[PDB]
Amino acid sequence: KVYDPEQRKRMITGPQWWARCKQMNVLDSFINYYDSEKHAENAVIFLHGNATSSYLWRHVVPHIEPVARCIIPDLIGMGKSGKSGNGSYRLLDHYKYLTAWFELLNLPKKIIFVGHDWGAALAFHYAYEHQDRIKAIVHMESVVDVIESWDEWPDIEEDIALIKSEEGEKMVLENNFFVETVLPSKIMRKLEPEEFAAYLEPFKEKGEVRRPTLSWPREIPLVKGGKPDVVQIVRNYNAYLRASDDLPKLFIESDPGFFSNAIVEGAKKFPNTEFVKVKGLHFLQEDAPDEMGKYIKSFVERVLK
Repeated sequence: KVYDPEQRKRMITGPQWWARCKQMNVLDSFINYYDSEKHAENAVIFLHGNATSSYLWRHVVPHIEPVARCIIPDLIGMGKSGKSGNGSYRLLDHYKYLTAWFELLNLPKKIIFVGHDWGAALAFHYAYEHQDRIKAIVHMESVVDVIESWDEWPDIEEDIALIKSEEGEKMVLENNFFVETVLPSKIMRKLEPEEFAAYLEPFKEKGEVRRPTLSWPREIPLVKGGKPDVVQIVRNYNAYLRASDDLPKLFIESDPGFFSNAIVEGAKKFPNTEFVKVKGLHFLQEDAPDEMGKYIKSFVERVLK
């Protein structure tokens, strides 16, 4: 892992990105977000997932802004957003706040979603419960289905067992496992110090402020061992999507990826999926942002014509 030579030239630091955001109160808290505003007959909502924030998409978004309004939130208790009122950050806690925030955005009827990780989960579940509000869905390293077996997955079974135990609190709240260990480990390049600090910033202090990054993984839809409600949520939106022939989709494969191999075949069962591949591990936006924006822009444009 080395620095890209020309990366400092173009680096957007967290504060430079925070300066380009705005806030909006949502129920009893608030949501920090980026919004390109223009071309609002359409909207593309970019959803980060665990460990990260809207900052993740900062070099991806410029490619698509020309063709459509882009909107990128910091998920509740992440990035520079407000905390959850009850201090709980499960998927449906996240859905609650996000759905409430959409109401305030002046979105079109048909929305374009772009999701990564649990951002994809959130996307897929909004789709399921608003099947008349979706124009297209792009996903990557996503929670496509429940899990029956670890076979095609990277060796994280024991990491997951541990996270589900009382050990997870030590990993994440004391030791910040997802920012300090998983994050840099799952980018091919090395992040600029300023870039890594903008990911740390939210979760710089020890303890409970780090909760969101521990809660997400505990949602994991394992048939044997998972929370049965999230297992139902996923299973439900998985069947919907399997049947969703007239819903144009895009899958961005990550190569070698982190669990792109695990989920690709699940992705294949969603009809109307265009398949592209880029270089990366789990957090591909930091290894192929432009290849990524290009593929996305192309897709969005084909889906508006």
